[PDB]
Amino acid sequence: LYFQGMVSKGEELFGGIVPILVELEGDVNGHKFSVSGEGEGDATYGKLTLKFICTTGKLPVPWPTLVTTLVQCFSRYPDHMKQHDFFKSVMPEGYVQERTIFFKDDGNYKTRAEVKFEGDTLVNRIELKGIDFKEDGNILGHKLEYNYISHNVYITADKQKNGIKANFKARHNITDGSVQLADHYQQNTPIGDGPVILPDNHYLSTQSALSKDPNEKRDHMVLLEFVTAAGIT
Repeated sequence: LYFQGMVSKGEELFGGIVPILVELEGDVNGHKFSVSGEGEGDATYGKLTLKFICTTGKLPVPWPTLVTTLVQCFSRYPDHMKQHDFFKSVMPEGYVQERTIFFKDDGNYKTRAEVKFEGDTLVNRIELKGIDFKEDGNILGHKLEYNYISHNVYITADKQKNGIKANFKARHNITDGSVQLADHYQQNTPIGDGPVILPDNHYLSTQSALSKDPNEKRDHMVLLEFVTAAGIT
């Protein structure tokens, strides 16, 4: 006699390949811009393939600084950790994701996003506000390398808000060989009134590879990303 255990509607929604849409509206130091993204996610392998387009012309900030803002519901949670996956638990109704990202010795981004299903498509709708940035700084001066971002996202339960918090330090290489710290603070809250999973402490090992489409004439970013939950034995 075998028991498979309960699987939530949210969990089951990610069993295969899911189309993804991303829509971002941003304003950094008065520079307004819009980004649209399309691709797909395969949570079985923690795999994301995405292409983003700046639909307003030239992106006024470096693409690498927008990666983390532009769907952690696609994380691969190992079987023994599936009881700690907040992101899928709240689906399809979704979660709000908010961040403040502090660029060391420069400005900050504040972001607000709604992540939920529209039909069979996982949608990430974002508003980004950046202030206190230096004109000739690493961000507005486009002094960051375009390559590869890899860090652990540290997650803790936020029982008071029936959600989670996260923190991590992204380190963007500067073109002179130095490094630009982007200190991330994150909150996720369910949109609906349904039951949620509140996880034990763990992290998401995340790797993003940035590239270009040789046939694309718009300002854009191609992304291959892998995200795996870890930290619990």
